Amino acid sequence: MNGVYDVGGTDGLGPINRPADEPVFRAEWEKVAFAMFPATFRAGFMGLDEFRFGIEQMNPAEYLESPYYWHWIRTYIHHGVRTGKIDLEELERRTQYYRENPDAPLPEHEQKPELIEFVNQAVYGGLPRSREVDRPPKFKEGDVVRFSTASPKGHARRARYVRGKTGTVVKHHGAYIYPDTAGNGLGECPEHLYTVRFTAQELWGPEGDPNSSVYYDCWEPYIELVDT
Amino acid sequence: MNGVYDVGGTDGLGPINRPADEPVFRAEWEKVAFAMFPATFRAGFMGLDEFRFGIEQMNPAEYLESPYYWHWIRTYIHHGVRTGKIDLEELERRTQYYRENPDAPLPEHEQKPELIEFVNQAVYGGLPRSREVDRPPKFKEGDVVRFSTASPKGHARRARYVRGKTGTVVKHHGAYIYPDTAGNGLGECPEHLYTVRFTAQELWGPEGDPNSSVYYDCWEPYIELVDT
Amino acid sequence: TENILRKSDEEIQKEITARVKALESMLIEQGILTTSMIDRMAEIYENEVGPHLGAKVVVKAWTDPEFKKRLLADGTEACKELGIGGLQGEDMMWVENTDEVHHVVVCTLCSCYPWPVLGLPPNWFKEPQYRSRVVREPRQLLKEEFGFEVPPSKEIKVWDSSSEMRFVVLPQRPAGTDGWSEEELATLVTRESMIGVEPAKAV
Amino acid sequence: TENILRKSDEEIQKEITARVKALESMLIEQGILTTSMIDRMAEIYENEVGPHLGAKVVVKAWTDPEFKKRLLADGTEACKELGIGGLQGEDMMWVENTDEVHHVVVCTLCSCYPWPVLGLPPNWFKEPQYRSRVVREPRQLLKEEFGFEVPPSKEIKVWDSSSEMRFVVLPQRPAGTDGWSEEELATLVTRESMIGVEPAKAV
Ligand SMILES: [Co+2]
Ligand SMILES: [Co+2]
Repeated sequence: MNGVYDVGGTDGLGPINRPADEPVFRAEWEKVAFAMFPATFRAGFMGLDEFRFGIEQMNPAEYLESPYYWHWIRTYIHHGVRTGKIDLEELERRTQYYRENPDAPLPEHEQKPELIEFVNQAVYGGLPRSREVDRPPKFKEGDVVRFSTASPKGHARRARYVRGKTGTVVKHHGAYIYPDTAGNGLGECPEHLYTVRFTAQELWGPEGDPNSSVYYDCWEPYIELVDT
Repeated sequence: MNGVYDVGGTDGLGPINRPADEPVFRAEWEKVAFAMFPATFRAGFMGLDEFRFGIEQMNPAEYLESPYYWHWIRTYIHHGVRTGKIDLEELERRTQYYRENPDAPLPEHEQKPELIEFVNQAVYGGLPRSREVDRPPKFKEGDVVRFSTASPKGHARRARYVRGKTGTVVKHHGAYIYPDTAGNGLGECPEHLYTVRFTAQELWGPEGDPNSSVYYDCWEPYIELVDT
Repeated sequence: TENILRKSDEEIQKEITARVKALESMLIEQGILTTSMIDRMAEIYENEVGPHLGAKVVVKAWTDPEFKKRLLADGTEACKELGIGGLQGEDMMWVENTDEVHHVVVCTLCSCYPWPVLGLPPNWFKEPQYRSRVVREPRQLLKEEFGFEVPPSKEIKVWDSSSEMRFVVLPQRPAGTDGWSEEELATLVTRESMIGVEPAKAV
Repeated sequence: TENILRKSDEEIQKEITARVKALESMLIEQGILTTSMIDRMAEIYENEVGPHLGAKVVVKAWTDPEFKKRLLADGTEACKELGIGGLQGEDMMWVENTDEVHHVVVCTLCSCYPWPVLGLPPNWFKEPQYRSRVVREPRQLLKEEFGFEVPPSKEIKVWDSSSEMRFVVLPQRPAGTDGWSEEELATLVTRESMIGVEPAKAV
């Protein structure tokens, strides 16, 4: 989608706010939001691409100034409601309850061994998105290609600042889950993946740095041949 | 600039909030913000293009959800500080004072006849931006042209959704003040002005309506010839 | 839309009010703003300049094909025939709805609107929801937000006012109104029919 | 940046806290989240996985040209030689700083970062200020925000992680460090030198 989350090349957003140091987690609530990512993925709330798409559908004023891990909460709520795993009205009543009783206990529950096995397996082993496909790669290192001008209304990895631009394939990485389908509930449909190089003057015009290039990863349907 | 204010084609911003009716001014403060536009233009705070540029440099979360006429206040403050016509610290002290004494009187002052003559002349006579130039028009009705891909960091009228796109000149209107110079403190430098037509499929790809076109006004330097 | 970061409307109104009165007191002291200037400007666009002016041009064009040709050749000069013109309408271009074409107007960059024929615009026209989506999904927007179903065979033409040329829609004359007076016709011309979000009123 | 609409930080923290505890109590009741799951996940990235892992790969590449060639051929397989890998580093590609080239990394779409070598990213990396401006003005950004002046003759290469390929910078070995141990070298490899916003430490 053409969401404001896609901020590459956006002007006017301000200076960087960077403390000299910071903890991994700035408040207990961030640990909770972070651990919910594997909990919610295993329960079938959504996929990695759907995860991104729910952050992208946020209120953009909210997206632009909220603490980062609040984006994760939003996408949890979004997919819980859509799959009916989360009753929004019960969520509201609970929020009020904990506004007024912030130290109130959590509900009682069994600890689950398998949720720890899953955490340890994902973290150390990985959740790879590489896939085998039957078709061979359309493109190869050194081919000159042009990024699509398409503007899908659903989830896609098509930063507005690379659409219509011309680059050189630099590396073929194999095939991977295609976000244009996976993030819209349409399955993995894996596609061959490429790193394409763009000069800054191709991207920004004469306002681009004369000695700078940007490498952006494109799935095969994102690009078509200009020159071998 | 590539500001989020340039919202043509942005997805995810939500349903329209439209009451069945509304007054011209929703609160006295909006009348004040509105009347400040001629007051501030006559005093030399900024020009019409500089006016727009100061709204465009707003905090975008603020821009996206504030009452409209607050954008005008922001651009007044921006140009007052830049020209030193407004002491920001005195503005802050006054704001606190009126937070706590909202009915406190305004400062005493002469009424000025000439400020009323100016209001009446601008409103009924106009403040036209048409200009004569020595060069003839490069383009003409029916010429096929391509919008620039340039991305100036300063004020310009180059909506991200038309950059790089191909259209047909539909009308030549004459020459007018050029915003790429006027809005950046570089003078009127007027340029010939054209309405160019773009198909929705040229603009959005296959997601565009098959029976829709968009007309966007381009100053001469914005477009170069493809076909007569 | 929900934004957990945003103060209440009342809190926001109180803060803007104090900030506007602070700026007002500074401009007043510096000689450049006065209270009579505020009332004069507000009273023009609360009482004088409004959509009824544009209605006058529409019904003359409906009932006078020579004016209509001149209105489409040069909207500024044609409106001057009725004494209509001025600020933010120095350059007007009117576009005619037909059985084949529907026109709708927007300023995707801010809030440009032909003030001398329409007055000041309503807030939804100036706000990001309409501005962002009209150039991209005009048909679905006219349906969902305005209950106006434009057949897919009919071309929707969207006019973005990136320059000072102001665009005004000339809506189609409703059927069932042969011989009506200019005053009777004038009751069917809405602000919305001159933006293109609605047709003129039926019956 | 100033936003007159925005609640105070304290008000925002209180509201998120109550909203997060509400969601937490619902997931817990539904069997899918537990308190031990939260502590296990937090304890990995507070204590186990961090930039010190990536430092280990950098100094082996500095002191072993065969590993360096394998690290640049396939960063995932090479890091596995040191037992380093896993979530959000399934696909790593390392890029070498030279006298001629400087590399810097970003996720303009969200916050992608090679967790297994760097841990979780700092907040400025995930926030719109760095993300928006690095692909457009890398040189001025490295100067103004990081005090790192990259000569205009030197190419700046910016790597946007639009896919699951994670990009990690191999910084140049500082002069004055001939024969240093891997542990001594490891003191010059910062998180920032592996994003490309800083070089490795001098001296
Ligand atoms: Co406007
Ligand atoms: Co990311």
